[PDB]
Amino acid sequence: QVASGRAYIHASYNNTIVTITDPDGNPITWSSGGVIGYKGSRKGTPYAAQLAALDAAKKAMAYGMQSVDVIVRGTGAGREQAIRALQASGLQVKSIVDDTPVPHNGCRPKKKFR
Amino acid sequence: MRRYEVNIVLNPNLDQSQLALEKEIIQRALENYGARVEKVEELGLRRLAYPIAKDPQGYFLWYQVEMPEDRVNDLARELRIRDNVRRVMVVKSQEPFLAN
Amino acid sequence: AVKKFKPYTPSRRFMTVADFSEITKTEPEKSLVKPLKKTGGRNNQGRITVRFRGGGHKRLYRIIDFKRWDKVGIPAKVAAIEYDPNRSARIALLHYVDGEKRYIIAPDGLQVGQQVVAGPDAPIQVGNALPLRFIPVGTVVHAVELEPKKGAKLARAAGTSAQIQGREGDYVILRLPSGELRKVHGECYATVGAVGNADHKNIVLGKAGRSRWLGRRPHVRGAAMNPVDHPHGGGEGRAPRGRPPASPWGWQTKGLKTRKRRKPSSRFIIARRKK
Amino acid sequence: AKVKATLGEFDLRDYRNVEVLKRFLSETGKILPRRRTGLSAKEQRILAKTIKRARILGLLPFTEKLVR
Amino acid sequence: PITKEEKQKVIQEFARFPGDTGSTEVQVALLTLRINRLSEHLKVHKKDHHSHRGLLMMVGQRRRLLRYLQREDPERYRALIEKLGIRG
Amino acid sequence: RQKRDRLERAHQRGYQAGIAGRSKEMCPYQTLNQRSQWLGGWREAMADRVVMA
RNA sequence: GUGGGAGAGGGUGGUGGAAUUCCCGGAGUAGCGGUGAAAUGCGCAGAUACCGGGAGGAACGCCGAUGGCGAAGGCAGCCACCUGGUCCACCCGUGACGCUGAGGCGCGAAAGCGUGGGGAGCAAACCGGAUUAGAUACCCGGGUAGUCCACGCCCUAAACGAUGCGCGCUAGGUCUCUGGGUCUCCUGGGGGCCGAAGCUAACGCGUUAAGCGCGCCGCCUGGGGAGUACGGCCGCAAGGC
Ligand SMILES: [Mg+2]
Ligand SMILES: [Mg+2]
Ligand SMILES: [Mg+2]
Ligand SMILES: [Mg+2]
Ligand SMILES: [Mg+2]
Ligand SMILES: [Mg+2]
Ligand SMILES: [Mg+2]
Ligand SMILES: [Mg+2]
Ligand SMILES: [Mg+2]
Ligand SMILES: [Mg+2]
Ligand SMILES: [Mg+2]
Ligand SMILES: [Mg+2]
Ligand SMILES: [Mg+2]
Ligand SMILES: [Mg+2]
Ligand SMILES: [Mg+2]
Ligand SMILES: [Mg+2]
Ligand SMILES: [Mg+2]
Ligand SMILES: [Mg+2]
Ligand SMILES: [Mg+2]
Ligand SMILES: [Mg+2]
Ligand SMILES: [Mg+2]
Ligand SMILES: [Mg+2]
Ligand SMILES: [Mg+2]
Ligand SMILES: [Mg+2]
Ligand SMILES: [Mg+2]
Ligand SMILES: [Mg+2]
Ligand SMILES: [Mg+2]
Ligand SMILES: [Mg+2]
Ligand SMILES: [Mg+2]
Ligand SMILES: [Mg+2]
Ligand SMILES: [Mg+2]
Ligand SMILES: [Mg+2]
Ligand SMILES: [Mg+2]
Ligand SMILES: [Mg+2]
Ligand SMILES: [Mg+2]
Ligand SMILES: [Mg+2]
Ligand SMILES: [Mg+2]
Ligand SMILES: [Mg+2]
Ligand SMILES: [Mg+2]
Ligand SMILES: [Mg+2]
Ligand SMILES: [Mg+2]
Ligand SMILES: [Mg+2]
Ligand SMILES: [Mg+2]
Ligand SMILES: [Mg+2]
Repeated sequence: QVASGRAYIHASYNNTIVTITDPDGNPITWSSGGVIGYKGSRKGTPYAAQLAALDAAKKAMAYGMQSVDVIVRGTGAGREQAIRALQASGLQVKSIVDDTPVPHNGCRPKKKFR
Repeated sequence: MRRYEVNIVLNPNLDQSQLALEKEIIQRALENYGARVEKVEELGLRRLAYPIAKDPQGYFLWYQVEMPEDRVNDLARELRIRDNVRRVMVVKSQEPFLAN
Repeated sequence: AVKKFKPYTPSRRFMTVADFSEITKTEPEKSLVKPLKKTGGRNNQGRITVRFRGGGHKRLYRIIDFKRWDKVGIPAKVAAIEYDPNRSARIALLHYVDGEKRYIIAPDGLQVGQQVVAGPDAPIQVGNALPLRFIPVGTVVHAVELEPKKGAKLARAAGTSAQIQGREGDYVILRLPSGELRKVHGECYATVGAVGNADHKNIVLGKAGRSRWLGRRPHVRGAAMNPVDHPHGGGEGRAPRGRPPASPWGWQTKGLKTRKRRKPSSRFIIARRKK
Repeated sequence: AKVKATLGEFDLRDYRNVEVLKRFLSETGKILPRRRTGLSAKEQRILAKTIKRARILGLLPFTEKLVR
Repeated sequence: PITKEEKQKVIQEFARFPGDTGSTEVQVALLTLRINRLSEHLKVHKKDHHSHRGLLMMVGQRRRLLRYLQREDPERYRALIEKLGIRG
Repeated sequence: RQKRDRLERAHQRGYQAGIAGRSKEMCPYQTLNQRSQWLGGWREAMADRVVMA
C-alpha cells in the first residue's frame, strides 16, 4: 500500500478528471465530473470538479493515501474548485505544480482553435 | 583556414579506457581533416538541463581550432559517427561582445 | 536518367531505356562468368510450373559475392562498374589487394578507385560490410544476411535498401524494403548503402517486343479462356467474374492471406507491411 | 529587477556559462522579455541567439513545470 | 568568398597605371571575377534565384562599362575582352 | 485618419488593461490593425509595472 | 578602391526540444468525448485520466514587436558551408561611364497539374449527428485528394500603400531600427506617428507627397453585355494572355 503519493488533475472546458497515483506514477484511484451523478455540460462546472476531486481523495484515503503532490494539467472552469477542495479534503497536499502541455508550435490545431 | 570551436558531449558512464579511446579517435579525426588545435577547455562531466540520451549526466569536451572552411561539415559527421558521441556542435569563432 | 526517344515509330514514342552512366567497363570478367541454364519455367519433370516464361536473350551468369565475410580485413579497390543482365542492380568489380577479384551488387555512390573492406573493424562507408551489431542504428544498409553466415538475402534489388531501427538482445531490428519490421541476427553481415540504379523503376518498356526480350511470354486472362481452363472461363459474350475472382487453381486471388499460419519464422516478425 | 544591472560586466557571445545565462530566463525557462532583461535592442538578439545554442548544448532548460 | 589577396592580385594586373583602383578595365575585371564565381555558384545551386538577380545586375553593369570603354577607346576595349576571355 | 480613434481606443483599452496587478495578456479584438495596439498597449503598461515598482 | 555593420535575404547539408497521433508494457475502472443544449462516435473485447519505452511527420513556443531583410511574391529553432543585396566611414581611383525602358528574359503567394517519394496533425469532396419549414450550410464525430520533399509545369490574386521608376527644391515636433562622430547632442540610411507652406471633390496627403518641377514608361475615356465571343499565342489539363 501507499500513503505518500500524488494526484493528477485533468482540467478541460467540458470536464475535470482526477487521478490519484502512487509516487511511481501508476494510479490508485481516479474520478471525474462524470463519475458522480453528472452528464454533459454539468461535468464542465466548478461544483462538479469539487465532488470529483473529493471522491478522488475520499477513495485515496480508503487505501491509506495521506500525502500527495498535486500536478495540474489543463485550463478548466472546474480547475479552481478542484485544487481547492483537495487541500480541504483532509490531504497532506505536500506541493502544487502546473504541468500543462504546450507545443513549441507543433501540429496545426483544429478549425475551432484557429 | 578559419577558427571554429567544436563542442563534444560524450558518455558519462564510460571507462577511463573507453573515454581515452574516443578522446583519441576524436583527436585523430581532427588531424585528418586539416584541423589544427589552438586550445582545449575540457570540463569533464558537468550535469544537464535535460536527459541527453536518456542520461541526466553528460561528458563535455571542447576545442578551439583552425581548419580549412571547406572541410568542417564532414568533420562533424565523422564526429557523430561514434556510438558514444552524443552532441557535436561546431561554431565559428566570434570575438566577444559585452554589456555593462 | 531514363533516356527517352522521339516518336519516329509508334513504340518509340513511350519506350525509355536506362542511361548506363555509372557503367565503366563493358565485357564481363571471363573468370567470373558461367553459363545460366535457361529453364523456360519447366522443372525437371519437363512440365511448365511457371507460366508465360521463355525465349529471352541469352545470358551469362556473373558470379556474385553474397558472403563477403569470406574475406575479412583485406581491403579492395573498385576496378569497374558493369551491367549484370541477371539482376536489376549494377555490379561492382572488386580488385582485392590479395590479387583475387570478385563482384558485388553496386551500391549507390560507389565510384571506381574507391576502397572498400569488410568486417567489424571496418569504417562505416558505402560499400563496406560489417555484421549488423557493429552498424550504427539509423544507418541504411543493403544485401543483408538473414541468418548468420548463410549469404545475403534481403534488399538486393535496384534502389532497394533496409534500415536499422534499434537493437534488442542478440538481434537488431530492421525495416525491410517492404516496410516489414523484422528482428534479424546481429551476427549477420549487411553492407552499408542503398542498392544503386534507383532509376530502374522509371523504365517504360514501350512495346510487346521488349517484354519478349526479357523472357516474358504473353499472359492470357482467365476471362479469355474456357471453363476447362479457368474459373473465369466462358459465358456467352464477355462476362464479369461471376464469383469471387480466382487463380487458375481455384484459390481466391484478392486479399486471401497466404503465408503459412504456424511458421517458426514469426516471433521474429514484429510488424507486417505496409500500406 | 533589471538583470543587466543586478549582474556585472559580461560577454553574451560565450554560450557556456550557465551561471551568467540562467538568470535570463523566467522560472519556466522562457526567455525573458526586454522589459525584464533591461537589455537593449541589439543586445537581446545576441542574447537569445546564444541562449538557444546552449539550450541545445544542454546547459539551459527548454522548459520547466510551474511550482506553487 | 573572394579574399583580399585574390582581388589585389587581379587589381594590380589590370590597373592602367601603378596606383589604379577604379578605371573601367579594373572595374570590369572585378565584376568579371565576381560574375564567374556566381555563375559556378549557380551551375551548382540552380534553385537560388535571388542571387541570380544580382548576377544580372552585375552582368548589366559590366555591359555599360564595356560599351562606354568601346566608344571612347576601341583597341583598349578589344584588348580587354580577349584578355578576359569575354563576349561570346 | 478618423480611424485613428479606433486605434486610440484599443491601445488605451490595453494600456489600462495592462496596468492592473493582475491583467489578462490574453484579451484583444479579433481584427488585426486594432489588435496591434491593444497587445502592444498591454505591453507598455506591463512594462511600466516593472519600471518604477 | 580601402576599411567596418546590421538583418526571418537566397541555396545545400546536418541537427534540438516541446507537443499531437499510433504501437508495446505497467497501473487502474465506469465512463470518455462533445455542444447553447445534445447526438452520432469511443468504452467492461478495459477506453478517458497517469506512468515508462518506441515509431513517425509536420510546425518551430519564450526571444517577438507597429521590430528586421528582400524588387515583388515573400522570409523565423540552432549549426556550418556556398551566395545576393544594402548601409557607414576615408575622399584614394575612374571621368558623365547617366536616367527610363516598347518587345525580350528571369522571378512570381495559394490553389491546381505530371512523375516518384511521404503522410502525424489538419482538411475541399464524401459519410454520419444535430439545428431547421427544409439545411445539399453555420456546430459535432468521422474522412480522401491536398497540405510536406525532389524534379517539371501552371503564371493567377484585395500580387494593395488599391500610390511606376530616377533626380532636384520646399517648417518642424516626436520614437524606433541601424551605422559614424569632438557622444547631452551632432550627423548618414531605413521604419512609423502629428503636422508649415502647398495639394485635394471631399476624405485625406504632406522630406517615405497625393507639394513644386523635369525625363521616361505603363494604363483611363459612361454602366451592363464581359474579361464574354471570334481569331491568335501559350498550357498535359485546369485555364492564361
Ligand atoms: Mg474533455
Ligand atoms: Mg550509353
Ligand atoms: Mg579455363
Ligand atoms: Mg533432368
Ligand atoms: Mg523424364
Ligand atoms: Mg511508372
Ligand atoms: Mg507481366
Ligand atoms: Mg492478357
Ligand atoms: Mg472464348
Ligand atoms: Mg472451371
Ligand atoms: Mg485441357
Ligand atoms: Mg472438369
Ligand atoms: Mg464466369
Ligand atoms: Mg452480354
Ligand atoms: Mg467470354
Ligand atoms: Mg492456397
Ligand atoms: Mg546573413
Ligand atoms: Mg533541413
Ligand atoms: Mg517525442
Ligand atoms: Mg496500455
Ligand atoms: Mg505514453
Ligand atoms: Mg504581404
Ligand atoms: Mg552576406
Ligand atoms: Mg581627387
Ligand atoms: Mg506559382
Ligand atoms: Mg502549392
Ligand atoms: Mg502533387
Ligand atoms: Mg451532413
Ligand atoms: Mg468537421
Ligand atoms: Mg477531424
Ligand atoms: Mg483533381
Ligand atoms: Mg494592404
Ligand atoms: Mg515597398
Ligand atoms: Mg490592378
Ligand atoms: Mg515601370
Ligand atoms: Mg505619375
Ligand atoms: Mg556610436
Ligand atoms: Mg530618415
Ligand atoms: Mg526596406
Ligand atoms: Mg499624418
Ligand atoms: Mg489625387
Ligand atoms: Mg479598356
Ligand atoms: Mg481570369
Ligand atoms: Mg479562342
